[PDB]
Amino acid sequence: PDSAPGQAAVASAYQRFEPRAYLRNNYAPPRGDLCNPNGVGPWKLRCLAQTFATGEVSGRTLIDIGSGPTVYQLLSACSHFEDITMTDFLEVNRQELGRWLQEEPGAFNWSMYSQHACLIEGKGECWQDKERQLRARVKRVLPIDVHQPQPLGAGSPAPLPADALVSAFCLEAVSPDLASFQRALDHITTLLRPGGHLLLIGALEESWYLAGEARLTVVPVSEEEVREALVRSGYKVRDLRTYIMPAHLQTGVDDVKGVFFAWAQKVG
Amino acid sequence: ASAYQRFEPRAYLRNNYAPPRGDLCNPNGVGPWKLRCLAQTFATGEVSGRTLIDIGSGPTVYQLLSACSHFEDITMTDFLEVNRQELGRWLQEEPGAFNWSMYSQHACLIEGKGECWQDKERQLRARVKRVLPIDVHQPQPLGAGSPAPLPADALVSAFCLEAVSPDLASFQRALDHITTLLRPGGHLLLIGALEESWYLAGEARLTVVPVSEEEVREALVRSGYKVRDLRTYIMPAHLQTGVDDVKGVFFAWAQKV
Ligand SMILES: Nc1ncnc2c1ncn2[C@@H]1O[C@H](CSCC[C@H](N)C(=O)O)[C@@H](O)[C@H]1O
Ligand SMILES: Nc1ncnc2c1ncn2[C@@H]1O[C@H](CSCC[C@H](N)C(=O)O)[C@@H](O)[C@H]1O
Ligand SMILES: Clc1ncnc2[nH]cnc12
Ligand SMILES: Clc1ncnc2[nH]cnc12
Repeated sequence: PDSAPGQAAVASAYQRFEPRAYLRNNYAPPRGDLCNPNGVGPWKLRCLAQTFATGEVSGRTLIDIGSGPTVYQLLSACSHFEDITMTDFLEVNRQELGRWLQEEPGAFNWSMYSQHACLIEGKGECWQDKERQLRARVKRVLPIDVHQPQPLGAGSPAPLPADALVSAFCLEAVSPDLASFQRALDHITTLLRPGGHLLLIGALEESWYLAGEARLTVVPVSEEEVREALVRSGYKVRDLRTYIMPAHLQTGVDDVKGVFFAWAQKVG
Repeated sequence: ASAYQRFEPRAYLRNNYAPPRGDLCNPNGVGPWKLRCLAQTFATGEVSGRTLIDIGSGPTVYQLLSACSHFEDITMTDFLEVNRQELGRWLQEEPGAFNWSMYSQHACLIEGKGECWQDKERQLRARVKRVLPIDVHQPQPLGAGSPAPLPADALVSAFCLEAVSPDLASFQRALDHITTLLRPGGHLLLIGALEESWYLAGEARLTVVPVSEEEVREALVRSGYKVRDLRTYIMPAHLQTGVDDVKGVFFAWAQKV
């Protein structure tokens, strides 16, 4: 059917997206509380760390899809890829990453996440080295639209196809419905080499979330709907985990019921 | 002992616990080595009990980071009032407190239990019951009727004895004095400078008795200890900074018999 209308609503809504409110909502306490191991923050970092610790996810290049203003999702990844591409639809997010990349004071402070990543990776790495290395390995920050058949545009700067994809809380957060979600997943898959890996983190059964003035509409998906899409896009699912959001972390910034983590390998 | 009246805690903290000696990122540095010695020792599970006294804490807390989860009642001590105030500022989260968070983070890193550094600090602050005056040159270092529970199940002392003693014999007596605070069977974790004769703390120029690993060992034996472990870190050139003339650092794990 028609994708333009729904997508247009999505683009319109996001023009009001406030990175600082989003950061506050999802990455400052209580959700940003890395001290409780039962919290969502540690669960996120744990999924990534353990996945990369298998040694099975490696290569030269990685593309992070819909990075927004966050970098936690690359902390464990950055030791396994020489070349990392970050991306976002919104200029204000790309600028936010720009501040962190220049190590400015005004930048969001990710050091708790960096340290925690060092803690659970168990190699006694200090967090300053971790951060220095991610900053070195991020080779570009690009505009992206996952609804386009070529999400990075034509003749993009990105090394293609990539050995690996990371995407956290993007697809479900920018797709009006499941069909759109599936197509988004189809589009980003054209960027991954056959046999490459996709690490997909996202919200389960979420219909809305706030980022300042902007209230955004999210397609609520289930674990089984996420599995089907991955199969439908040509992936073998290696791992699919579910975190049930505790009530004390359900804060009125959204209606998220849980979080999913998928490690999928593109068939070919 | 009057020289210690000019001892500036911030200058000392700058000299030993800020970069380069303060950089914890390089595993071959003295900071990580010290934390490593403490952690490994406690990780054995052979150093346990209810009460612990830290001897000559100065204005530093790193020496108890790994210890605090093994002892519910902790006593910190120093000869100088200014050092006791500097400790108070960190314990009470006051303004101007020295930031020990790098060390707390590194202890959590080394200990490998998944603990966030804030929990670590929280526990340490909670278990430190009291900060007391002390003088190891006195037969009763803590004085007559101290608030400290005695005898302690364990002692810790870092860079104190050799730094307050003019010579080996004074060093030996100082050790005899603090040994009286320790329950028989108790454990002593002693960390200290090797072959050092002076160091600076702002306007203060302190004298140090230069001691060897073999001298340290013999002293512990003379005081009634069985040396369970004794290691040396040789101070690399890049950490020899004009603040002192230290050659190495010794770590000793001893058990009172
Ligand atoms: N059409 C589109 N194509 C690709 N990314 C988009 C998009 N529309 C919005 N986005 C980005 O999708 C993100 C959802 S928030 C996720 C932020 C980050 N990945 C983290 O894990 O929190 C926002 O940064 C938003 O700007
Ligand atoms: N006569 C005495 N008896 C017990 N402690 C003394 C003393 N004279 C000086 N001290 C304290 O011995 C300490 C030596 S340096 C501080 C060592 C600190 N524990 C750390 O590990 O870096 C100083 O705090 C000093 O004030
Ligand atoms: Cl933990 C969580 N829940 C809902 N939305 C999110 N976006 C990023 N993290 C999120
Ligand atoms: Cl590493 C080191 N060297 C000399 N004196 C010291 N006091 C505390 N740490 C010290």
